[PDB]
This record gives sequence, structure tokens and C-alpha cells, in this order.
Amino acid sequence: SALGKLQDVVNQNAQALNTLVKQLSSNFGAISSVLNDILSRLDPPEAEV
Amino acid sequence: ASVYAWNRKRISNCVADYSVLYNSASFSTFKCYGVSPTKLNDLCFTNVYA
Repeated sequence: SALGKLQDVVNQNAQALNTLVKQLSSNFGAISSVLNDILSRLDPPEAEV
Repeated sequence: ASVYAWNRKRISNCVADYSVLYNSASFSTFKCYGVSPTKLNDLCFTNVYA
């Protein structure tokens, strides 16, 4: 634990990036979290929503 | 069958042309909810039930 100060910065940056990539898997109330699924499954009037 | 004893048929291991369902004018109501009607020929499904 000698170099903990640098390790905390590296861990925080990696954790922020990891959480940012984890946010792509959430649909946020939509039918799916994948854009390609929405483009392939729906007409534009519901796809825009 | 009647609506209290509605008949459920499994559809599996087939290639399905839904374009003859959209282009047929015999259906008074053809309404899809979770999928576009014109994309049904472009997708693959399993556990299809009628």
C-alpha cells in the first residue's frame, strides 16, 4: 500500500470508464438497450420514441 | 376453439413468409405491438405460438 495514491487515481478512472460502458446495457425504459434491435424490429414512428 | 379454451399451436423448425400476411386484404385487423409488420421477414424467431 505504498503507492496507494496513484492506484486510487488509476482505479477511479478505470471504474468511471467501466460504469460508462455498463450504462450502454441499460434500456432506460425502452424495449431494448440495443439500437440495432430497435432499427430492425420497429417502424420509424415507434422507433423515434 | 372458443375463447375460454383458446387453441395454442407451436410453430417451430420452419421458414416463414409473413409477407403473404401483410399483403393479404382478408384480415380486418393486422396489428403488431412489439415488432413492425414489415420486418417479420427479416428476423428469426423461436417459441412462436398461435
